[PDB]
Amino acid sequence: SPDFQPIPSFEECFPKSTKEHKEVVHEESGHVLKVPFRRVHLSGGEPAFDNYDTSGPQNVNAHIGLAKLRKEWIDRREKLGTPRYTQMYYAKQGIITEEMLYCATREKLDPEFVRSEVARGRAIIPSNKKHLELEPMIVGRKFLVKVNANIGNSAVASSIEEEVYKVQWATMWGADTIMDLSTGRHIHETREWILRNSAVPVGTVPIYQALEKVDGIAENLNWEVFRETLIEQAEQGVDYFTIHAGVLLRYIPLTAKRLTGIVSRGGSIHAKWCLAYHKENFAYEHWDDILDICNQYDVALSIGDGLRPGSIYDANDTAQFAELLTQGELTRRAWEKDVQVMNEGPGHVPMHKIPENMQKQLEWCNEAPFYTLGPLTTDIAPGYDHITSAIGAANIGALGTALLCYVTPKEHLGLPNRDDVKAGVIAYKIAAHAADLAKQHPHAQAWDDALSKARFEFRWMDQFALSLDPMTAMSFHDETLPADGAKVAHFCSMCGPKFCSMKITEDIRKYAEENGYGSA
Amino acid sequence: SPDFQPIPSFEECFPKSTKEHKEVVHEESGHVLKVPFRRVHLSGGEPAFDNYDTSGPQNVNAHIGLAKLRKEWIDRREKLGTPRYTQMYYAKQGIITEEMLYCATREKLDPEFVRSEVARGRAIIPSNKKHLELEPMIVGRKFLVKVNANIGNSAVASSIEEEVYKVQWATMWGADTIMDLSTGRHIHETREWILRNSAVPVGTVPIYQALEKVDGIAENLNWEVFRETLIEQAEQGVDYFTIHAGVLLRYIPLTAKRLTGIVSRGGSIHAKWCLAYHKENFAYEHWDDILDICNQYDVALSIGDGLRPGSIYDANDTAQFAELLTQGELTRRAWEKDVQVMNEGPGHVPMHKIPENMQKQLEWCNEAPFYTLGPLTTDIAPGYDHITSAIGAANIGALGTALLCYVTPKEHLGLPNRDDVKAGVIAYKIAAHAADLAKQHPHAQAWDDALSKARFEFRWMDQFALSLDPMTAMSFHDETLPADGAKVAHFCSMCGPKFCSMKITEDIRKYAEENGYGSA
Ligand SMILES: Nc1ncnc2c1ncn2[C@@H]1O[C@H](CSCC[C@H](N)C(=O)O)[C@@H](O)[C@H]1O
Ligand SMILES: Nc1ncnc2c1ncn2[C@@H]1O[C@H](CSCC[C@H](N)C(=O)O)[C@@H](O)[C@H]1O
Ligand SMILES: Nc1cncn1[C@@H]1O[C@H](COP(=O)(O)O)[C@@H](O)[C@H]1O
Ligand SMILES: Nc1cncn1[C@@H]1O[C@H](COP(=O)(O)O)[C@@H](O)[C@H]1O
Ligand code: SF4
Ligand code: SF4
Ligand SMILES: [Cl-]
Ligand SMILES: [Cl-]
Ligand SMILES: [Fe+2]
Ligand SMILES: [Fe+2]
Repeated sequence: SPDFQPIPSFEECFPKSTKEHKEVVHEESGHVLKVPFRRVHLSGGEPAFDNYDTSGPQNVNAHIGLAKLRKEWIDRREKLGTPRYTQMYYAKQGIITEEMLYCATREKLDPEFVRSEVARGRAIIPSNKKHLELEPMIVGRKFLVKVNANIGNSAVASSIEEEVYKVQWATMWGADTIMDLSTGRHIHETREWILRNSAVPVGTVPIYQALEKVDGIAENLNWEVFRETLIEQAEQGVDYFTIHAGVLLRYIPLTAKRLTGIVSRGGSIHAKWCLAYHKENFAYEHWDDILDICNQYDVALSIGDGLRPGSIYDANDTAQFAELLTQGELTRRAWEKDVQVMNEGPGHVPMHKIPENMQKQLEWCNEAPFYTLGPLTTDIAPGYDHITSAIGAANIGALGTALLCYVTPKEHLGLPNRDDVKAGVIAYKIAAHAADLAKQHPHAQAWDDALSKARFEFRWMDQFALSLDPMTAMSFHDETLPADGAKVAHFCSMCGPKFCSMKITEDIRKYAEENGYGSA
Repeated sequence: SPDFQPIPSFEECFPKSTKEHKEVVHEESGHVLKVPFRRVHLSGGEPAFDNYDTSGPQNVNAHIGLAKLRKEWIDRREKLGTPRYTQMYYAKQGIITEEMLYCATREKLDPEFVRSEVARGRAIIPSNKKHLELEPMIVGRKFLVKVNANIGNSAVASSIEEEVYKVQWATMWGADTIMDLSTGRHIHETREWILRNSAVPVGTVPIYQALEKVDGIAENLNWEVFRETLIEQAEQGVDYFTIHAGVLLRYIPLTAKRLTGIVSRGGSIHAKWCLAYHKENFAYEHWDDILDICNQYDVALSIGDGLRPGSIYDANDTAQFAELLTQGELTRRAWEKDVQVMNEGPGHVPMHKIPENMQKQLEWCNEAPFYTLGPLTTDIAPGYDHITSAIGAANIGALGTALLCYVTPKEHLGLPNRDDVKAGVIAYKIAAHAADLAKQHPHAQAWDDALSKARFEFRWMDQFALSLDPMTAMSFHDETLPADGAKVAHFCSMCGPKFCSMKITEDIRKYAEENGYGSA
């Protein structure tokens, strides 16, 4: 019974917003789905602006956990009977599931389009049947670009209470998925509390706990230990597993001349084991057995990039792309068993090398969703790697990357705290939305337009309410002009009343009203 | 006699760094030039790492001002006699000036290459002969990407003391130029203190003070008022003027259907005057007279973009590109009189629209240096516009933009303070360097490689010392591991000792020492 403390309220974080749900009926089952969104209430005769909402149910006691909203969906499918439980299996049968309709509604797209994307392997809906608390979401290039927030303890830092806070906090600010990457104490328990209290998909990297199960002795890992860890985590409801099955024995020497070696945590663990025994990666060898596990729960596979580059020097090297080729093989094998797959990508990559990454992944991995860690576009600014990587994430997102794993200001320096989690999520929501705009994703610009209209019209509170982080925008403005009257002033302190360009435009257009721009 | 207060010392900001100078001789004159750089002193047998340095002379009493290092250069050229005083004039005569050699040295490139770039109009060296305190620098696509920091008061906020602090502070963190954009009290005096204490080029937007000279009544502007303002500012040493001479009367109606209208401060002032009189822009009409002024001092012209887009909605519209076409005409006219020119660019531009901006500017403006305000890649995150725009700035920098005007976290909200200035400069140094890497600019990656080598080798203090902001990186690490011993630990709190991937790689390579990767 951890001493859980509440995050700041939705209302504190998003003034003028309300949580809403769109009700739709899943016709085959008759199940009524309540698909979340937020509504930003505006002034001056503007219609309210509806936006995406990952924050999940609010004010729920963490000792009790979230409502098991998917229970009737899972129970009905079990009673009907099925050989496999994955969204890809259902999609290939021509079945539109509750999860697919929920995602279609959430994305403002057709349910058949969702089904098609999942069936062809170009989108995934990470949704383990044991994660009944989940509000379904979809990851794929044809959908909104999504953001993952990484949390979890280490042996050096944090606690159960703080990690649960961090999941609620990450999702408040826009995280679409989270991963519990705990490598310290109480791994199982920490994850249980998180899953029961997470409305978003939860991923893990099972090799971390497997290594803990053998007391940090990598040589004592093997398939059997790993298999038991997979089943344990699947039973709790983990929606996706990062598995570094492309770190093949023969690829390891390709890293010998790298500047920063193997920087992947899981990748380095597999490499250590492979070298210790001179034997092929056991997750690769047992790929089919992993697929059998995934089929029973619907755990999606996030095929790791254990040989990703950890420095600009190492970007796009032979080791990295050898693994990418194998990720594609593993992807196609998974699809033969109807297991949902995404592929993990780099890393530290300078901007001119970003296009090659997307081109090769799209081709070699048959358009499976891509899931990048950034990339960081330069190594020079630890303390600011949310910015160095927002540049790369936005770029690779624009080229088609479906899920952007965040990077916080603590990257390369220490375990992120709750403040760093917020900073990382905001930077990544910026990158993801900038990518949506670059892709001309339907209706993405409506958000920018609503805020910009409020800006031009000096509807200051509306401007703040429409932004990613309303209280930051408001407090920043108020540092110089805190008075209530300034919230309707046609200027701010940047230019002052006589040099505000939008006020000058306002006067210009007023002058032009009577007959136009043609008279003195 | 303002109450000037010192910025934190170079040593506080950059532990393990020293300010150094490379001495070179200007052969025609015999003048000895002392070209600044910094040297980062490293451990473990690494050679010291030399980097660029804009911070200028340190610990100089602002009441006294900086040494007039260029005095002998200017005096000698005056004694020789010349019809025009610009670096472009000298370059076209085949003359390598002190300024050109200084820049060549600072860029590690050949002085003839610098001369060629300036002569052809593809680079500028903003260096008014009255700014004797200036350490010369070059702006151009063939050189390091540069950053401008905007400072200055408004009628609502700040003071002379604070603005001088901000210039010293901006340059400490890497600003390559600054602009004094004051629109409040004491404009002339504020600028005088800044120029006498600035080792970097100082730009202004003369129409702001011209409008102040006529008490904010735009209708009382005219060429004569503007001309007197130009001469006043030139006499003080302003190195470049933003002049919105492309805001033509006939382009103004093209803005009528824009979401955010005319967002340029200077552009809106010119538009108001043009509409008031139904007369062509007086700066356009008197372009030749402006060139005559610039020739006598070497003031470079930064041709404004008064019709830049101020929202994603307005990006790449007819008004914006009409002005760009005119900027090209004005550029070619300026070159006929040997006046140095750069062109100002957008703005708010979504990523997919960035390439068109560069393509049209390179063609229509004959490769003159481009100088962008960002661009911001989305409107959704006021409070974080240093990040929304770092993405655009890095992108457009990669495509060839030579000078990136910073955007601080206070953009759209209020006047930036000293903290915001630092945040903006750091974000922009990231964008500029990421662009240098993307362009494969010679030796740019050496910086990333040195930091990444320190990272892999757990030379923590070296890693911090090599970064853009050493004390931030150090303090962030120390939030979880503050002990001195942690500065040599082969892990940090992110992974802890047993999950650090670089330590695992370290052990892996140690194992492989005896004979290789082929044995169990
Ligand atoms: N407990 C945790 N909380 C938040 N992020 C974590 C985490 N454990 C691992 N991560 C993420 O996983 C990464 C692996 S450790 C270092 C990886 C390396 N910097 C690289 O370039 O890939 C971390 O840097 C962090 O981004
Ligand atoms: N005194 C000052 N200090 C710092 N930046 C200034 C400044 N005066 C003007 N600026 C810069 O010039 C801009 C003009 S005012 C608003 C411009 C608008 N946001 C746009 O998209 O172009 C400011 O936003 C700021 O970026
Ligand atoms: N998204 C991504 C791409 N490459 C790595 N990651 C993420 O990085 C984390 C740690 O992975 P690893 O064990 O490979 O270092 C996990 O969150 C994983 O999804
Ligand atoms: N670099 C740039 C490109 N477009 C505008 N700017 C900068 O924006 C500021 C204000 O310009 P304006 O008067 O056009 O709003 C000046 O610093 C100018 O160089
Ligand atoms: S004063 Fe300047 S920064 Fe403030 S609202 Fe007006 S145009 Fe924007
Ligand atoms: S513990 Fe993880 S984050 Fe820290 S130095 Fe090692 S690899 Fe990097
Ligand atoms: Cl690291
Ligand atoms: Cl604004
Ligand atoms: Fe890294
Ligand atoms: Fe703007």
